[PDB]
Amino acid sequence: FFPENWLWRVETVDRFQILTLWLPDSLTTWEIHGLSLSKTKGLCVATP
Amino acid sequence: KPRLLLFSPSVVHLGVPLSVGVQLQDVPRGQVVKGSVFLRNPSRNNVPCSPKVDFTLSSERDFALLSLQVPLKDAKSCGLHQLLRGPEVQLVAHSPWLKDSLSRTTNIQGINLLFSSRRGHLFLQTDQPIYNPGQRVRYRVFALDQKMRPSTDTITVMVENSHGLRVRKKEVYMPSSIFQDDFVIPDISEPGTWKISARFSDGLESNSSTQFEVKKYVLPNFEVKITPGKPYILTVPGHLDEMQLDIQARYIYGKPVQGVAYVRFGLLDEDGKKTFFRGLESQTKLVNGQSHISLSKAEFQDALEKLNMGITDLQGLRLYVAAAIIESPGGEMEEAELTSWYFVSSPFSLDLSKTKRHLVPGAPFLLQALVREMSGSPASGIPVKVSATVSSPGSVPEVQDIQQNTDGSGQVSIPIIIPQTISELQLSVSAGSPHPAIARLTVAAPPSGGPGFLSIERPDSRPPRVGDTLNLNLRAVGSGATFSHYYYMILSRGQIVFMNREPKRTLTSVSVFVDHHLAPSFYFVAFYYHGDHPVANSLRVDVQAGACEGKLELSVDGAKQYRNGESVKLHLETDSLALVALGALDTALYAAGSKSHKPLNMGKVFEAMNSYDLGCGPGGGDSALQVFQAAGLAFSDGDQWTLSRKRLSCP
Amino acid sequence: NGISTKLMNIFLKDSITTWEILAVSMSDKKGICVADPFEVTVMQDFFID
Amino acid sequence: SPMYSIITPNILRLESEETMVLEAHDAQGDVPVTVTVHDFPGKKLVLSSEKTVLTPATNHMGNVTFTIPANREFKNKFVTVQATFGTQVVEKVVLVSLQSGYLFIQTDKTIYTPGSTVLYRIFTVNHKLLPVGRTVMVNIENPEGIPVKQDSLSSQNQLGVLPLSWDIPELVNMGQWKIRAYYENSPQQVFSTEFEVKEYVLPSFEVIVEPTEKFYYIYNEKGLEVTITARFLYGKKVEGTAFVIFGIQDGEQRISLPESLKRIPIEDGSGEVVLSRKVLLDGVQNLRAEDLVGKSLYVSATVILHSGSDMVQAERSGIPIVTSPYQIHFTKTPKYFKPGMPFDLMVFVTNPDGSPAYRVPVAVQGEDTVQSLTQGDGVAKLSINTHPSQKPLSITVRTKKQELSEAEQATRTMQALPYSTVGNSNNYLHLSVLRTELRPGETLNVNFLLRMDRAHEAKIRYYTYLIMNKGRLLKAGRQVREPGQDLVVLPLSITTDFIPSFRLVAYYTLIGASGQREVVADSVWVDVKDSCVGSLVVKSGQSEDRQPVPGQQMTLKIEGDHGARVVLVAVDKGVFVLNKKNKLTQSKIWDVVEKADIGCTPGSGKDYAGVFSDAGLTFTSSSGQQTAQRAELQCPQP
Ligand SMILES: *[C@@H]1O[C@H](CO)[C@@H](O)[C@H](O)[C@H]1NC(C)=O
Ligand SMILES: *[C@@H]1O[C@H](CO)[C@@H](O)[C@H](O)[C@H]1NC(C)=O
Repeated sequence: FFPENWLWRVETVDRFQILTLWLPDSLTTWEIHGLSLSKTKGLCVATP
Repeated sequence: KPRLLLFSPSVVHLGVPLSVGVQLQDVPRGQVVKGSVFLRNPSRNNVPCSPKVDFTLSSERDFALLSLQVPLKDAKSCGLHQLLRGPEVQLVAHSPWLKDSLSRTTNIQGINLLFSSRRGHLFLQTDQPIYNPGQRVRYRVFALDQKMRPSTDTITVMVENSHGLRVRKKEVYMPSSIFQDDFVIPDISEPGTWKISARFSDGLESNSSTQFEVKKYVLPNFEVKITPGKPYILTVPGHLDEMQLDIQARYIYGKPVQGVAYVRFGLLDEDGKKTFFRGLESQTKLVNGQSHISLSKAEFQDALEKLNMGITDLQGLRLYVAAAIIESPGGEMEEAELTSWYFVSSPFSLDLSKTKRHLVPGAPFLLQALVREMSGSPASGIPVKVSATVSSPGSVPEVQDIQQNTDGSGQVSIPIIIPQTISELQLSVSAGSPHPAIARLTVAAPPSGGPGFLSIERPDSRPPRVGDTLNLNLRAVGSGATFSHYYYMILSRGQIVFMNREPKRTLTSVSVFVDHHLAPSFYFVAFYYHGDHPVANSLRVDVQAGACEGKLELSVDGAKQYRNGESVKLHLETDSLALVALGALDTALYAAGSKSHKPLNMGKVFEAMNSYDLGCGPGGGDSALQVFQAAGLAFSDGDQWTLSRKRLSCP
Repeated sequence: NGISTKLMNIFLKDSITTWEILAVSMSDKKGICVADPFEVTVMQDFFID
Repeated sequence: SPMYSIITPNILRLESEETMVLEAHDAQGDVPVTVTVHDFPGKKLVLSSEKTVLTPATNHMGNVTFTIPANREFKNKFVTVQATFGTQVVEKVVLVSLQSGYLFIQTDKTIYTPGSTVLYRIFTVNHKLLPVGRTVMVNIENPEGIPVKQDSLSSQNQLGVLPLSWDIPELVNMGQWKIRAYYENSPQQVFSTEFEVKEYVLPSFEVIVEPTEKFYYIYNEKGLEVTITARFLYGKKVEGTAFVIFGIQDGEQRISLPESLKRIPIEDGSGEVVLSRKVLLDGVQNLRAEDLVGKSLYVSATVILHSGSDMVQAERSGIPIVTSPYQIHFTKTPKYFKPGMPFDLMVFVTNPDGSPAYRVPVAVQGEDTVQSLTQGDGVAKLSINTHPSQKPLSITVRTKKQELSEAEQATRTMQALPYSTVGNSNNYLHLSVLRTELRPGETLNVNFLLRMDRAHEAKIRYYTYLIMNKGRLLKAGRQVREPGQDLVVLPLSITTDFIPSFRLVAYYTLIGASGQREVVADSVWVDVKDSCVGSLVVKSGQSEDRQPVPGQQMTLKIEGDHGARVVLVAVDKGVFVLNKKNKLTQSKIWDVVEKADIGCTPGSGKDYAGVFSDAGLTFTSSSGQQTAQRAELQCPQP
């Protein structure tokens, strides 16, 4: 398994959430981004 | 003598409420006024395509901030979209008090605004920056309104080819403010850059775009970076500094690279013509993954003379260095190039865009400068010398010299004093020594005989954060103390936010709480009436970029190192229920890509929010109407009014 | 430019903890300065006892 | 007529440089100057005698530095300072006292066990935080107060660092031991640090139970939420089940709640349990919800591992039940305000247990536009413009956190009195400064603002400003003012000499309307970031590409001032966390220094003499203008 990207899902969060990731078999340094879209706090990106 | 003021943003964005501030000036205590305010098309007919909003004012409450909706249905009904030339709509405030009291010719008072069609924000994301031909492309687009909350409106995305031809179009009905889609690049697609756009269906000019490069590539194994010793070369005839570079090779997973670096030098002009030196090449091994190379002055001058050129011609040229290292004994080769090593005649820079212009006489004039290294981070501790010549007020001009060392981020605020009856001020700024960076600025004093001036002083000259109160000191200079209150207002993201009334004392101080709806900048406009004429001043404050309205912390507790197939615990935390849009990307893609393609970070979001603003310049004006026009208002009391905007972009 | 760098080597102990080195410097020209704690997290995965 | 002025610190110290500021106003030519100091009771002898000449080039500004020898010829010891200003003479009697220094004791841990070694260092400094070679006695005392170890050390040639070690026997008194250190010369000042001996305890794993809030609000429908955290001694988390039970506590009787027993799964190493308000109300069978105020709750948790049968217990007793959790105070506000000009406040909001609050909005009552947010240290800074009359100003501050009602919010009221004009002349001076924290290397713009009748404005050509730091007089100067200008900005550089908060006192003098003399003065207190004059950073010399492994070699890099002496110690970080009561930090050191300032009133006084005396200054002129003599060595209580 040598993908160039993974984890393209959109998971809701109820003030907290823990996700388990199975790292693919590539030998690199993955950068994981993430956004937010809340009806009462607007958009907010997160540090990769 | 009694007057009814009227303030509104210069540009109307259809389908978004308009912040209209009304004010009552010089009214007897026994008079209570009531009326309505509405939009109006001047051409078709006086057909108000906006819900009339009522307002009531009195002596104790002489101002009121109204929100005036401009729905799409009514705006389309009045023929605002059937106008031939000029997207201009009028705003009218009608009240029977005008005719009864002032005995005016007509009881209609308003301004000529300029509507637009932009609305809301759209952000597009793709799977990866650079794609192989014939590879699937996954993109998602988020939609928000001007309030920065998620929106359920309908957009129409469209992909574009490298030549500019449309390739795919779609229309969506978002119930969750996110739209995801996949499409396949044709297998024979030529290399280029594709663009994906997305606009609101109703709003013609509400588009937003992203780009992704298409190129045939194989993902690399290690990255090569060339770092100059200094980001500049001094070509001053006095001396030429040393030219030294460090080339580093690093595998993607961190370990250094063993190999041989082959480097070639040459000249490169802004046009794009490269002239290599047939010689001066370097072939050195890599120790710890880094190799240190340099070009001596003697060999460089010999190479220049062999090219039939002198060191005087190095004005706009830059030294171009290309490297192609070969890993050993793996055999894989990778290349890197540098196109940012300019030839300069001064190692510093000056940015006087923060300094105001045409400021009031009788109060200190603050010169604000941002000394920055040539292609580098802002400097600190670099002395700045200012020679300010106050031109002839009636006598010979007088000069002043002030020196101050930059503190941090290069900011320097030098309070040059200016006398009354000044004619003009000439400013000569020199940063650093030796080889200083020189800038000039000329300021013209306002015409004499004015009704006074207003001086807005900021005790702290640093960008406020979010949640910190800000204090400004209002004072009236060269005027008669006949009034009783200072009237001030705030303008953030192109809409009036706050409007208050502060009593007049000696050095009146106003406190504004920097909330989350004022970022990333705002305009503070204050004024007062000296008899029958307004005296106004403005000021721009840049809120420091920091955290969001909410929060999102993706944290993986533990060491960075891992092994393939391991299980990783990823924690997500917010302040409410949110739709986290996750994505994990390889890093070798950046190395593969020829050009940098930065992702969506908070800088882009902040630029998106403030791109709706109408303010222009750092503030200040020769009169009240000029101040309001620079701020982005539309003032009309009955004797003065601001002419309509000629185009959306300030000159 | 006023900063003096000294490289000192230490032998980590055999405890699976997170040490916090505390440094305080004394100088006759400027006085006493207290450095921030430095965290060294010692970790291991397989232990045979 | 020329007026000659003399300015000097309120209290002079022996064997330390002292600066004396000399001035001549409306005096032509140059004037020779001779300043002498004698004994107060009889002027028997001269402790010091300096001379200088005031030239018109420097606007008759002069500073003469003298050192008072430790002769100890006589006995609150006073000395009279007499300055001959040409023919004229001005005399002022100033109090004298000597300060010894400071001792800082650093212990690696605060909780030991019988058998372990106690390692402690003594740092010797003077009033300027510089190493000094003295003789210091160090004692170790058990809880009963019986000195078990006594040592006499000399820090000379040791660069101000004294290392010491003590070996705890296997059978010692259990309690709170103390370490006492004092200089031999002045045994009246003893500096103490305390630790505990305790007994050997070592659980299988560590569990921490704490609520999200620091109290409980009765009308909070969400209930009380508690976060149970568990982790092994080697770092990895715990996965198991926790049994939690709550309970009220009416003073000393625990009416445990049976219905609140819950079982929760600890996954990832952290859990969460909520106590419903209905359960708590029904537990005490009381219909009145307000009756539970003052009855603190407690939580007992029992964590059970999932693999074996290991069990550990945790508790968190004393969660108050309060309806007005936040209490509000003033900290560093002046008490005298110049009428018609802005007045700066400062507010401190604290939790029921006495800890500073965080992100609690505050706001003055009736203005609504002067809001702010409480910072990390509990300080919220506001400004309110003052009325133009001379009636006293009453200012009220209230916290505006949304959860509580209006009647339950904190409120504090303060009254300020107007600055007293000399002859009802309505002449004032105002200094406006930024109300934030500065850093060395930054530049500060102080706005000198002047208000008076437009008939004597042209008779003022300058302002004189003095900077007070660490009690001593830092620097002085002049601010030339072009006639016709009301506001004049002084660009003031900030260096490492300003590291603890300094004070700026400015004044101008002019002939009165009637014909007498006039002195108008103002002052401000400015706080800058507390950090060492130098720098000291410890990092990893080796490439950061591996987590440290047991027993392997690691390379450290220390960067600091050249020629300095660096001392190290490594701690577990399990005892560092619980040491929050008192740690050796730069902020604590600078606070210890700041506790010995000459002046204590923040920024103003009733008269010009009040302004000069509050800042820690004296001012005597050839005319009948002078500040009242100070005889006490500590100003009255706050
Ligand atoms: C929107 O489209 C216009 C042309 O209609 C284009 O000039 C503009 O740059 C676009 N705006 C973006 C991409 O933000
Ligand atoms: C004292 O005078 C000396 C003269 O060299 C000057 O350097 C110093 O700054 C002065 N101090 C004060 C407090 O005026």
